[PDB]
Amino acid sequence: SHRKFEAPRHGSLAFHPRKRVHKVRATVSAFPKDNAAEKPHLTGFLGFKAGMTHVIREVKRTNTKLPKDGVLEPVTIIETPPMVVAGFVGYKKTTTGLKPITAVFAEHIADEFKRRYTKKWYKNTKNQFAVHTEKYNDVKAKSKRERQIRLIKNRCDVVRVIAHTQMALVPLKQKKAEVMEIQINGGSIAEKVDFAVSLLEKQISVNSVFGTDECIDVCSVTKGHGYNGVIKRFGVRHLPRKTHRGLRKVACVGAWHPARVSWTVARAGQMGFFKRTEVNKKIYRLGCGDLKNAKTEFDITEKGITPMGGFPHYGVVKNDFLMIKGTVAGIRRRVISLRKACFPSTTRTAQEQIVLKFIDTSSKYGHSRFQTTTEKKARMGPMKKDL
Amino acid sequence: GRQGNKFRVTCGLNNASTVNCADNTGAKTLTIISVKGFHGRLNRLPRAGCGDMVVATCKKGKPEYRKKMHTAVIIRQRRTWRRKDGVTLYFEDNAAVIVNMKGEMKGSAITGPVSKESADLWPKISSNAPTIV
Amino acid sequence: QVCAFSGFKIPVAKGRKYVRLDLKSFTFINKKSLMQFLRKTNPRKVFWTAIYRQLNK
RNA sequence: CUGUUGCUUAUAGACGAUGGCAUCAGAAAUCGGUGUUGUAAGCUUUAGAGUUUCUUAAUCAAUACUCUCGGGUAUUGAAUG
RNA sequence: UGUCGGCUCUUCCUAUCCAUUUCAAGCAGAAUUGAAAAAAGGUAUGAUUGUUCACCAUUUAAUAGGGAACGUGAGCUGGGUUUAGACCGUCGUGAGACAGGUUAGUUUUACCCUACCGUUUCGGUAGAUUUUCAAAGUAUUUAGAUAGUAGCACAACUCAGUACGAGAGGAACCGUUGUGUCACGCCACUGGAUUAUUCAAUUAUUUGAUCAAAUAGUGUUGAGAAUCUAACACGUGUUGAAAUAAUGGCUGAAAGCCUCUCAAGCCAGAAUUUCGUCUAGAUGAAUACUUUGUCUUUUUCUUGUUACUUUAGUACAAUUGAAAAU
RNA sequence: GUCAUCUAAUUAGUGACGCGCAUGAAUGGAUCACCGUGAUUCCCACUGUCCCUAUCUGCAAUCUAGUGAAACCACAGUCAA
RNA sequence: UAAUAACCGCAACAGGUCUCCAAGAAGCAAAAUCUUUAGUUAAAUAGAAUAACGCAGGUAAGGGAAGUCGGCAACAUAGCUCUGUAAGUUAGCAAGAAAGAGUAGCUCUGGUGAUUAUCGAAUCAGAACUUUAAAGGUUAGGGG
Repeated sequence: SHRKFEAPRHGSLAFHPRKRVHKVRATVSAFPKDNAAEKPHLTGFLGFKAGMTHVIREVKRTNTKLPKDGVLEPVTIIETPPMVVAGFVGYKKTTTGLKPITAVFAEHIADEFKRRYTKKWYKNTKNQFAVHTEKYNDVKAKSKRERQIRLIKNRCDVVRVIAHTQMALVPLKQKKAEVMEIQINGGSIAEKVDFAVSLLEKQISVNSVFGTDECIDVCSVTKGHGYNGVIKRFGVRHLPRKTHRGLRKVACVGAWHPARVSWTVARAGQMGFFKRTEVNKKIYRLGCGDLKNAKTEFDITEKGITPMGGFPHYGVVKNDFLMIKGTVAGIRRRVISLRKACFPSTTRTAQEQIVLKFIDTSSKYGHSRFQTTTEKKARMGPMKKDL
Repeated sequence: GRQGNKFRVTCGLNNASTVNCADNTGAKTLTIISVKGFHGRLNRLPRAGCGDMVVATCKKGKPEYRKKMHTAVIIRQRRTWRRKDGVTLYFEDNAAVIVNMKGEMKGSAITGPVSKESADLWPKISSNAPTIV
Repeated sequence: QVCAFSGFKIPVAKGRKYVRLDLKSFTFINKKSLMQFLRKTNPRKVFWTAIYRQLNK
């Protein structure tokens, strides 16, 4: 017999199975389609989420009935200290997908990058890249490296730079760096390797990769929840109060004749540490150099992007950062893999300029009132602890 | 009858919800039956917000208005809703005024304030509205 | 914007607005003040209120 | 090399697992920032309706004045040192 | 083999209700009617009835028809039916009968295998010797056979009171702006829970009185940070390329003409298919260090692996294997 | 059943009509004030029943040390035709 | 012993089994709640973590039965004082009908007696002042 009333299915089968990831960093599964008629450039970066604030933004769009005083939007803060390029790898197109050919590495490698090749550093001999460094300048090794450079220009089609972060510039307790392969979309492979070689040991800032008012994609791992029920995992309807043996479950888990529970039936399990990619994310403020502060043309007070009392559970932001309109997948301190848009958006809202009127740096705990701690002391005046 | 678009107003008025009639057309209270333009979903009750046209009935009023189905417009509600400019506001009571499909108001007076959302959506309400909030 | 009960300077994108039937609307800074306003509490008798700090000292 | 183990370990978690650090490890207070509540205990304002008791001193007295934007709490899943 | 219906949930069929692409009308417009591709998406709220059914009042782009042991009771309910009490009507001399009506009537067990959902442990993939090399061990960066797949719909402005039509009436293409739902998230702003028995107050009992507490299995009330959360807050899925179904065409024979082809060869054309994007993912690849350099087995040490140790044994560089296309 | 009425909407309720399959007079007929953990309908108030679910506490469930059964069991255990 | 271990139920079984003596607070109350004399801290094992689904107790924005066979379950009223109370009726009732107002703390005033000024009882009424405006910690009728 057919179901009495038709309703949409609960949950999405585009994400089944729901297996939690193993590594916190989320590897981007694609890159923007290469164009050979442009200057080679990096197509991604890597930043750590710090928190969220809200900014009053003046609308520049036309033919919209939004208020003139400025709409209210939420913005995520992604602190992105400069990353150090420590090598580059070429790829070849074979009948089984991309096949890495070689990996030419720099002469000097930071201890942060060395920590990635061990599991108990404090017991290790810490001899990673020891032979590669002490024998770097030999004639045999120099000739070998020139062969690796020449091999890529002849039998490769994709170049990626093995760039890593610097844990010394963030409040995270992790010391080992995070390694990301960033593709070089641009001219021919001959000038891609030339660009790649010039970048060895040279730090790259976020402003070099992403521009202003740029729509990007974010890939990260969502917030963990552990074992969860059917109601939270799939949003099914709770049962009536009279029900025996419990209320929060799916009553019928299949018909008779198939004699097997279908993969499409909502079931309890793990919700949480899942990898998700979100597209068409706008950049509001490129916090590099002049724009590293939290001031605007309308509101000219000098204040840092970090709210009073620091970001909750994160700390104080002092490096470069990005302002991302909306929400990104993951809690504070989560590693975020930024990337240039694969399908750029041609909508009028995507090309619209961003003019910030106000940025909220008030405390994120409780019902705060003031913006800066100096102006808190100004309004409240002299307390009695300090006479 | 409505002019222009409306933004997101969290519809706080359900089916079978009694609202006052700020209009002077001999009707005191109206209980919502349906909502014009509502898109059905299984087990969901029709929802009405500020500036939403509804089909209601009069269970208290004059004989020519009682026990009949009318076409009211929600002008204020007790549900808190947020404007795009970051303003959070809510009135003291739920009220409506009887209109028709063309939008012309049946009565000629409105008691109390009228929300901006219903004022710009229906020009005839704005003219009779004392103050627009 | 200034809070109706506490008299504090309301930060942007914060607080709630209450619209009465007498065509008078008040915007508050938090539910702490709004609840006391609905109880007809006198801000001149509430010590932490900005209004109280003007009448005295 | 790897695993056990330790931080009554976390961005994780039914248990495994997973992520971080392991002597420059870690933890602890204390201090400053940041929050919550609303002015602590002691003595003073004859605050103070009034009744006592000298005799026109006192006593008792809800509540209220100064010290007091006070006192108390604050990671425990907050943030410096 | 637990015997109706309802609730919850998934999936399948097309003999399609809507949205998409088309052809025909006794199709001027608008509204319609008949038919083809197409089952990827959607298909509602209530009064009465146990009802399936039915009949009404709305809303909607539409409120289509069915299957899965007349899907679904170790998933629920027990309203109906269908034991045992009792009442009425008819029938029977009587006990008693009634697809006649009424009222009250215990709904047991998963800790087993498998299926499904998540989650660990161990084992591992054969042709390779330019030492600037090859293989094993550990760790990182990547790769993607396969499997799933996600975005839809409506409204407002302009087109435009225009085309069309005598008038009445009366659209559409591009573009722009929102809304609803589904999916994925998220804690800034607003709301909710609150044993930080946080701060404050307070009823009763006990601390000789004050302070400070305890008891009333969280005494109660007001405010209430953190954490979680919203159907109640807010972000993203406006996204590109090719080839197609129905159909309309191009050239063009058969059949000197004609014809879109029950012919060869092409084009345009869908909510379509495949790339591109997202999630899980096998054999894998690259680099770093430890090694080893003809080869193996049985023991044996370790949490475990590799190198490693002893007694052997075995071979020792030098004619094999490519036109492509038709 | 037909007519009123209750509702936006009434196989429900109430009130009427009666050749009533098959009512009817101590197999008692009609009539209810008071009473009822009796059956039915409609109003006001209130609310997580519901729109639509969120969150808190205790006890378990999870893991571990000691202790430690039972129903059931031809052999067993992946699907399509 | 006379019972949450000596009795009957297969047992150290939350079931059942006849009686005597009986403090303080508060209140109308042998009510709920707390304590004194007496008894006991063990009465089928604990520790760690603080997942889903449960059993027991809760709260909630806007709406308010739209859920459902059915207001099932929960919410709501609740003590005392004064005013006031309908149709119907067996004239007794309905009736605590329905509906409205008051209630706290501190300082006072007056009334209700015995013996010839003192002695004693809680009860009722009244007035200023103050506050977080007062039955509601527990107990405690939903109405038509």
